[PDB]
Amino acid sequence: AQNPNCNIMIFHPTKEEFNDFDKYIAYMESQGAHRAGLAKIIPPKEWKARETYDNISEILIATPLQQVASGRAGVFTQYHKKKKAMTVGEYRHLANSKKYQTPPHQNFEDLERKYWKNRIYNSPIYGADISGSLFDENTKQWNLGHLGTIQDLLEKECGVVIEGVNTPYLYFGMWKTTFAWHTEDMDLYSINYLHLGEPKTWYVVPPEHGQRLERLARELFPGSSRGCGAFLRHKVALISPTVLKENGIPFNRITQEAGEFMVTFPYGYHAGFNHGFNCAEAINFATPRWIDYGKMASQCSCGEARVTFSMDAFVRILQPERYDLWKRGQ
Ligand SMILES: [NH3+]NC(=O)CCCc1nn[nH]n1
Ligand SMILES: [Cl-]
Ligand code: NI
Ligand SMILES: [Zn+2]
Repeated sequence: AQNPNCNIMIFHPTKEEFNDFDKYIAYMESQGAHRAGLAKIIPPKEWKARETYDNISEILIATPLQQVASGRAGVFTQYHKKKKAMTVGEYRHLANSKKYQTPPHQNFEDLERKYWKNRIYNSPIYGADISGSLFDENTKQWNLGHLGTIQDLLEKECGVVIEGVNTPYLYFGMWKTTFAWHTEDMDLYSINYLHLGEPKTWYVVPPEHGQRLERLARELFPGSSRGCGAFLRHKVALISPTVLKENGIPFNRITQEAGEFMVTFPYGYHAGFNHGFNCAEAINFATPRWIDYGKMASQCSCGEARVTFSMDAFVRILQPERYDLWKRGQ
């Protein structure tokens, strides 16, 4: 059995290996990468996403979100407070201001320590889920806007055409910007490219151990749990590595730097934070191996988790017994 300890694996594909995306995902899985829930992919030296990032400042962040915490340093929720629009240039300036800039620090571990110690006492602002792409149209390899769609995967595996589209999203982050513990919608894969700026630290629970995290989460956020049987899909709960370790939860951590891809695997819970101003691009995707995860994915039907158009078809086809309840929640 490959990668039995579920370690995060790091890959260095050659330019030839970088041609066929699906083939490389399958290769990583042949090596046990999925057991971790997350893998890093360092592109070959010959590859670039686009020529420069000199011309990005006029992108609009129509609804920046201020992430306001409640709870305790290691066990907290965050709510997103809507802010007035601003451009990416304006946002970069804000991220670099004295109020929001990354403190002095010795290394990634010192900064991680500062994050967990102090995150709750600040409310960073971020740009999330902005439809768009920063890949040049002439980038043929690992262009997140040119992957096979999940609708086409489903049609190829199961035989039925469905409505829906699948496009990438941009994220503009700053110091302490946080992504809460979650799996993807319908336990899909995600791919994630860090275009520019400071790192993003990730935490991940092996898929085979995801229920352990769910059990702990229900214990640590009891009101939330009573509210919804799948409340982690609300994407608001944070649990620190110290707390996870105290509770015996299997996990791993890694830091992504500019120019690196991260793949999350079906049912791999993940969370993390940004070190400073950055821009990332992400999209969900599927493979044949996903289908059985999609059929078994939990769903939030309490109403809090988000209206999702492309999701409808996935629930309708893969989870017909749950469909009507899920839809009432939409
Ligand atoms: N699935 N990918 C993730 O959950 C991380 C997405 C990129 C991100 N960066 N800050 N919040 N989100
Ligand atoms: Cl700090
Ligand atoms: Ni995610
Ligand atoms: Zn819910």
